[PDB]
Amino acid sequence: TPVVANYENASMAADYIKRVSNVLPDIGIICGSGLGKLIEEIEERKVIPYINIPNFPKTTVAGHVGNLVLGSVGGRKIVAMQGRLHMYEGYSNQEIALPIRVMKLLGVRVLLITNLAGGINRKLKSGDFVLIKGHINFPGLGLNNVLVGPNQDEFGPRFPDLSNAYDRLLQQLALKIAQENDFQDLVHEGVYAFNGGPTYESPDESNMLLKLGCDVVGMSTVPEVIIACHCGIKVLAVSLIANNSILDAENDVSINHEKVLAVAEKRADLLQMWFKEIITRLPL
Amino acid sequence: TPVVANYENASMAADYIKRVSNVLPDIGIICGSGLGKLIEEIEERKVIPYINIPNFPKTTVAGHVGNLVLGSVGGRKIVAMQGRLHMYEGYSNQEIALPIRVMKLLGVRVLLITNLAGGINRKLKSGDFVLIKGHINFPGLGLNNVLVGPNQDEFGPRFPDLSNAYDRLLQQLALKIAQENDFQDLVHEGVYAFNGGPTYESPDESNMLLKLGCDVVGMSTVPEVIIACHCGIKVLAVSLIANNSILDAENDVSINHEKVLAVAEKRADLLQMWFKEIITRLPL
Amino acid sequence: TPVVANYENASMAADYIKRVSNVLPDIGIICGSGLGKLIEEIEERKVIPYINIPNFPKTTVAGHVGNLVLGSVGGRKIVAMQGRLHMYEGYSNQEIALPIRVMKLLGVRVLLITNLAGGINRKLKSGDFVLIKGHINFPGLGLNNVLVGPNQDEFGPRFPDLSNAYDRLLQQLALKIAQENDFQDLVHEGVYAFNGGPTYESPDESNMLLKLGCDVVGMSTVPEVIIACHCGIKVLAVSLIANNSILDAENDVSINHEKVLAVAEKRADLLQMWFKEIITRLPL
Ligand SMILES: Nc1ncnc2[nH]cnc12
Ligand SMILES: Nc1ncnc2[nH]cnc12
Ligand SMILES: Nc1ncnc2[nH]cnc12
Repeated sequence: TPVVANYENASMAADYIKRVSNVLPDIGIICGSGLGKLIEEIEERKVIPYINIPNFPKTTVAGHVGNLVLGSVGGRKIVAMQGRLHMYEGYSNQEIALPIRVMKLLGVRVLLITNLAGGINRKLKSGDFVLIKGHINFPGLGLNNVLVGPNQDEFGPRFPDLSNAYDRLLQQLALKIAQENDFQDLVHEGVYAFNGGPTYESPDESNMLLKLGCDVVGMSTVPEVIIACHCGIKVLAVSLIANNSILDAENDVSINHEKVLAVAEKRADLLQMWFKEIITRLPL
Repeated sequence: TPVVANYENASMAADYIKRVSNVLPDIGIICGSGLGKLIEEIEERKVIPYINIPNFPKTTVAGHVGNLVLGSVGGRKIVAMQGRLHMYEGYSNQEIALPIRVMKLLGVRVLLITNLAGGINRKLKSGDFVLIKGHINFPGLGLNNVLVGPNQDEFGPRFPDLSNAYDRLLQQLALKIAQENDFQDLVHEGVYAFNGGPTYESPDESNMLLKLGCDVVGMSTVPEVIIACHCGIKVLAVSLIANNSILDAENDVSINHEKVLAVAEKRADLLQMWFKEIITRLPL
Repeated sequence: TPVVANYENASMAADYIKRVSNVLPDIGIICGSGLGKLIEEIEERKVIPYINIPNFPKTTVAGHVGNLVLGSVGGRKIVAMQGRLHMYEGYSNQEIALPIRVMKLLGVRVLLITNLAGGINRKLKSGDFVLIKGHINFPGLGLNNVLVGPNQDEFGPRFPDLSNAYDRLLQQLALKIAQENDFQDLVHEGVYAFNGGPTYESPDESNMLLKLGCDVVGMSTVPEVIIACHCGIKVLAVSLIANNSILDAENDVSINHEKVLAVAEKRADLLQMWFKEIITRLPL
């Protein structure tokens, strides 16, 4: 009744999308806030508002942009989510999962994701990038995993294994490209902690995450990764570090969304170029 | 309106059960998947589908077996749940609690529980058993405890103490019987971490649970233990170890439900015999 | 439809309150159970049952007292919540937040909060007080933060920073007053862990909280602190220690609500006097 992310409902959305554009995409992309410039450069693009697509989640309470964009990047066919859905806004498990399962039915085999996040590991500075190699899902441990509910068997198994959720060869490709352009000094690898949000982590929470072996903390990405891994889509996820929360606690410095967006502004053009090349070089 | 697990609603279920069978059970049992063979050996048994019992939770979305079975084991009178309710399927706190409170009103004084779980402690191997001596309830710490909601005063207190939830004399009895049959080399004791599920723990989550002093991790049992302790029912809970998740992470080996069920097949007959004897020897 | 804690709904409640009493309060207070004697000493007081105020949450399932009390303490104008709302009772994020946002619209600039809690740090004894200097919010990390949902922009920002949620000058004032009355030997400072509840922490959970750097654990206060910090209200929060859970685990001693209330009885008159003086000395 609130629309389950099942096979029938995802197929109705895919059918509408397929007859309004001619694109069969191979690659899906979800971009962090302030990091979406690539979506404006999509060639021969079709913009489809969420509100026009059967069974897509209602987003008018939050407002702001919400479109699916289809077209070509680097000669590859892609579908993009413009205006991300975050669980701290109150969206349900079924609302998060439906767009990813629609990507699957359209033919997406690889999903590329970027986000903004806080740095925990003392090696991370403002403006650095982290290739995510694993995660700690505090909502999942505490009975709010994105897959709680009946399993949708056509998409995947009841009990997924997440050992390979972050594709190893895609991490090596993203690192190689940073080396060819001489910005590998900005690129780290690390473990991502999912904090449901929307408050930033307190100083004592940051210090707990350091003891637990977390390198980065943020409020997104893990739900989409789990839905993708469930249905067999490979994932690359990159965090842009806004601040080092441990260092900020030692110096009594606050974090705010204005400072976050300025960091996004500083790195946006480098990230757009990086991901355009990753898309171009991605293995068939 | 979704049916609260209160005194009136539990009594209507108990009244139907009492007039369809003649069994006043003293012992309740909840068996892990693939571990239910004992329930087929119940003597002079009465099988009651959940769907026939007033106020029992609806389970048709998930499908598969769901019956209450009453009868005799080892000369003792028992009630069994055949087809367990798990919180990762989306059942509410009230749906989990009602069958246990029905057991209470029928006269159950001891609840025996088995499950499948992942090994964290490096001493545990595939096929070992763990007598649970305590737990870490990540859903409870994070506002999804099975008792969140109004308290049902006829069953127990607002703020239960869980210091004695896992009965010490029942652990010693289960260990004694393993010694008399010379399989005590398979039996450990340990602390159980509740992961809401349904994804298996990621490698970085497993390594966090090791740092936190957890010996075993699984997706069930803690909700039923808490409802039982609330209303004064003594508990014995045993985990069958499917794999050692820490060792699997070091060697890059995946876990899947097929491997889990094969372990259950390998130990099912030993576990049935063990629990039949525990039931026989249980103190009045 | 379950009544959102938005600007329009909070203003209707404030408007009713404002025309039934003549008090424009500067200070809000929320008192722990057994710790409410100060509210009976409020001078020229007006008692307003929650059930009479537009948009206030329904509390008849739990029963027991629920009033807002307005009047004067130490020459200062205050509003008190008599009968606290706890999230383990099943109240929603919107029900917790609405009374605090009503306090804001009435003119409250400082919120004083007391609670009962378990001691983790080995320096804490039954009957001690802890000035809270920071927190670890396990519900917030696990997608049950009090602010999950649409943001109410008139009250505060989408992503609050909690670095200064516990006002430093108010902690120094409360400590100074304990020194002037020679009971500073009872007063500590510490980090508070929020356990959703309503079961007390198990022995293995207590030992985990010790490893994570928590000094005290309880079932309240963090939700109200976060709503207050969101809308710019300064906070002082004090825990009264009922028992030391680590020492109790080593000696196999149970905790129960009866023992908790006896500790509250033993300290109630000292706490009332302390807070009356804090209220008197609070900076304009
Ligand atoms: N410190 C931080 N900076 C940016 N995004 C975040 N998400 C969570 N914590 C964050
Ligand atoms: N590794 C594992 N094996 C079996 N059951 C589990 N439940 C949670 N983790 C598990
Ligand atoms: N041990 C304890 N004593 C009193 N209140 C508590 N709240 C949580 N744990 C507590």
